[PDB]
Amino acid sequence: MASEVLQKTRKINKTLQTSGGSSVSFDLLAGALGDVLSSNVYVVSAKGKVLGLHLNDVQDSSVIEDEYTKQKKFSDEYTQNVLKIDETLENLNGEKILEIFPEEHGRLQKYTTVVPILGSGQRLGTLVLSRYSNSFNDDDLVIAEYSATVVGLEIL
Amino acid sequence: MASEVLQKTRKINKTLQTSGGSSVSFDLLAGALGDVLSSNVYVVSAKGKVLGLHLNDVQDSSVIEDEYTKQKKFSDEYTQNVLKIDETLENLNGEKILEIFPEEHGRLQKYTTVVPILGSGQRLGTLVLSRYSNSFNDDDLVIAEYSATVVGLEIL
Amino acid sequence: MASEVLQKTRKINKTLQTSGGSSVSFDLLAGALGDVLSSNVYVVSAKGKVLGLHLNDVQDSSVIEDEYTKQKKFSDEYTQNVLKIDETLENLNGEKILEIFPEEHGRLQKYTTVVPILGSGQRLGTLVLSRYSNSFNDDDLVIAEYSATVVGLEIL
Amino acid sequence: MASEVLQKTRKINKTLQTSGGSSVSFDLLAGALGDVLSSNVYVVSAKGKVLGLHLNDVQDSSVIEDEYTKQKKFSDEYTQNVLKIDETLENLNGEKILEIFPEEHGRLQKYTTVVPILGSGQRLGTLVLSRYSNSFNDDDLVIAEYSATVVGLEIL
Amino acid sequence: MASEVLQKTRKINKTLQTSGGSSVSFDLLAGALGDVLSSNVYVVSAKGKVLGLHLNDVQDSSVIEDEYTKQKKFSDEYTQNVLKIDETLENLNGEKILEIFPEEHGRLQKYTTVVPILGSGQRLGTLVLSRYSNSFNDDDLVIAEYSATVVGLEIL
Amino acid sequence: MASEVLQKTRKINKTLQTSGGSSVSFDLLAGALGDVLSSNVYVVSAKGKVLGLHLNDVQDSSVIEDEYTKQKKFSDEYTQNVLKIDETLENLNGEKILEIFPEEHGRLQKYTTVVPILGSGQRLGTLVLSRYSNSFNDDDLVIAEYSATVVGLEIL
Ligand SMILES: CC[C@H](C)[C@H](N)C(=O)O
Ligand SMILES: CC[C@H](C)[C@H](N)C(=O)O
Ligand SMILES: CC[C@H](C)[C@H](N)C(=O)O
Ligand SMILES: CC[C@H](C)[C@H](N)C(=O)O
Ligand SMILES: CC[C@H](C)[C@H](N)C(=O)O
Ligand SMILES: CC[C@H](C)[C@H](N)C(=O)O
Repeated sequence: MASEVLQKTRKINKTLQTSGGSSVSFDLLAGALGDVLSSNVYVVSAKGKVLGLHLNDVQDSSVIEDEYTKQKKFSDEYTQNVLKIDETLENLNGEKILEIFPEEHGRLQKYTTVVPILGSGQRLGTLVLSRYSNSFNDDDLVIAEYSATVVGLEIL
Repeated sequence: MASEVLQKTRKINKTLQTSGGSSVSFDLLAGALGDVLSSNVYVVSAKGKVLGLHLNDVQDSSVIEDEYTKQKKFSDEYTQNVLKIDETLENLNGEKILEIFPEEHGRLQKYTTVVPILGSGQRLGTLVLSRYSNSFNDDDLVIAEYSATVVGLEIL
Repeated sequence: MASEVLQKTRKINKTLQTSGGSSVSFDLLAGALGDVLSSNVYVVSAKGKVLGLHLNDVQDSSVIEDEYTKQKKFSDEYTQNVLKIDETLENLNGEKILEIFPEEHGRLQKYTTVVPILGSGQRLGTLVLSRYSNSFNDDDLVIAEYSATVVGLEIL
Repeated sequence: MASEVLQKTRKINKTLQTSGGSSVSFDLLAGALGDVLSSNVYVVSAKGKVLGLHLNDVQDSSVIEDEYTKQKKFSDEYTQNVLKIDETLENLNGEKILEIFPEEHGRLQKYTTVVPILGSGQRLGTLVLSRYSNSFNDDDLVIAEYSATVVGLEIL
Repeated sequence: MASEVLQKTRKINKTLQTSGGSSVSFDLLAGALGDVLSSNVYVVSAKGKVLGLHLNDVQDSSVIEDEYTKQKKFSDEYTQNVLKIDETLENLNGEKILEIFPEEHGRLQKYTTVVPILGSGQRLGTLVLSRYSNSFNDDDLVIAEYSATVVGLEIL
Repeated sequence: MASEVLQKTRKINKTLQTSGGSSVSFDLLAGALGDVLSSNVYVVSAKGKVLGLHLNDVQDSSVIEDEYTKQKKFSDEYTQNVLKIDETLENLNGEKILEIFPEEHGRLQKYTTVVPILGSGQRLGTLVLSRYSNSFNDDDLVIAEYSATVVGLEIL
């Protein structure tokens, strides 16, 4: 059996070899968006990694922690489904939400907008915004779309 | 009075011009370290921002949220105090803790280690580790000092 | 006296040793702004360098050529005056224009908006937009200010 | 219909999602070469975009502005034709020119040199030099080829 | 025939076009490792380039020079064989060395450790450590593995 | 006293915290230059470190290994003295060599050229080229100077 200090080194190095210990985080942008829009905000990489998060409604989170790697992500199905949206999809509600996010069966009154994140004309991730009561308008789409473009510039 | 959309744009742009809306996070590394050392782990930039966090003992957290900017940080006092430590300070306990972390009245019954984070021989931050019951030993310090070294490689 | 090839090599290398002989250009963004706002657009570094330019009204250009590099720039007075402006100045018209841009003598019926370009809370340049006939509104400011912010992210 | 502000935002974002709205200008280098060679100098990406320009003879420019982006470029013909040259071609004069540059109809007395720009063993671009009266010699080629090689270094 | 200056310019440029005339080196890390492990240390890219080297025992080096690129490297068979090793291989000694390194016939008394270098869960290279007399222990492995991991962070 | 594993980790980390363990080598450019010019070539940072080396005449190397690190450098006297040269110094020979390189007493028949390496208006290092029998001519200087400028661009 490897010595304890070598086993622990190996666990740290697996974490490193996977990620660089270091992740880019758009939590500050997601929070500002969340505040202005009173919304759950997810900044999701194309591979499904949650790079930024703000929860207005903590009970409604679709974030899952990878049991093995501890990395915050969307499910495999959620990850794939958002990539099928190639232009902004606004005000998804109520049963139509299940076409894209099948596990939303208590949350179908919500308005959800999905914004592709593109950098150098490539699909790099997705911005997901969702709230109760009030549909998003075009002013909200301005903010959402330029924020997504900014993420794209920072991940590119 | 500015239109609602211009007011919200200006909020987003304050977040962006400040941070971008981006940050480097060391939560995965802090989690692995916290796991293998059974410790509270804080990766704290030179200016006090908490870039990586793991809480083994959640009630003992010394993180505060900035009112105005929203960021996780140490207090000015804590921020300045950890910069006075220029080499690894291991197993700070019980009343000596108060020199560095004065708000520790109830937890002088812990072992706390402070490790400078250096990159290109410049002080970029500080790694703080704290736990109950067992003092840190030299194997623990190997893990902690190489981890701090890695953080410094990734901020630099 | 050095051979002609060596003299010419030396001149080229002076250019390379200074700059590379490379700069960053925002002409693509300045063109897109200029199109959507029907304006003359200048992206000006803090030191006075015109990094992006679009002319809707070619006759009204304030661009001058640096004697010793042919680099496009603002005059020293224009350069220093725009740095004194620390927030968006919208719809500068007609004679107040002269407080900032003193050589605007047959162009005072123009509307000019001046947007600081900030990155990481630092002043890195300025965006200047000018057009005839129609004042800028708050929607125009949204576009101007988020474009200025993007420049700040790309220079930073 | 999307609101005006949203449509303009979307135009700005297409520019950014594309290019960012940023380029890298070899105008400085082109100018230095243009000066020492008394030449029109074109630094042209593999895809035809004019990244640097100096005009000793302004009437003779082959630059066109893209109808949409307004980006300076060579025609599709000129762009594809320069990629047919895999080694330096010096002193193209006046009937061999029609094979590569067909719309040089009155400029057949000119001496034109085409130098591939190579970097990390890929063809990244082409440097085009042209002047009247004086053929280019091997000293000129030294200057031109190292300059092309440095562009190759700075795109790569 | 090209003038001599041109021909020599073209040789230099072929090196600059290829590599720049630059590599990333890990000699300083290899030297620190070789000192605290009294070992020959090889930092080897997956393609076989020797990026870092320290020789405690100069006569035993396996480094060869590529005739064309000039780069230090391992032989094709050494290169391919270390890539088959997917976990740390500790204390290769005796005849078994020959399964991995077939040219070690005068040197079978040595102990060799082979550590994969991984970066973002991809195989980027290999760390090779070798010495006489003393087997490597677990503390040696800690140092070797975290050093390998840091190479991976720096090549990634 | 700290455990052996901790003391060795601390040595490794001093190397890392310092440089990364990483550095940039100009060995490939130095080899290309020492081949075209049949010369010893040293690419030397402003602080004296040998970044690139080629030896046509191995016995005449002025490289020393740092007593502690073993890092390759010039002596402090050589390091100081090259920075007193602000323009190319060509064909330093025979007793004058000693004003700059005082330890050259068996090597006074050589021709040595010293080229400042400049990048973004700063003195970054020095290129030193040395050979028996033939003085350097202006063509040699072209190659040296442009190669120095390229090192400048790559360190900068
Ligand atoms: C990603 C699906 C939705 C938006 C999420 N469950 C929420 O309501 O926040
Ligand atoms: C930062 C001071 C100490 C470490 C902290 N309160 C803890 O026990 O986690
Ligand atoms: C810089 C001053 C103004 C904006 C400029 N002359 C123009 O009208 O385009
Ligand atoms: C690109 C073709 C030639 C070179 C160009 N029209 C010139 O004379 O400048
Ligand atoms: C790569 C094989 C071994 C390790 C090498 N010959 C040495 O003894 O250093
Ligand atoms: C740096 C001094 C001289 C150049 C060196 N000893 C050589 O002959 O290579």
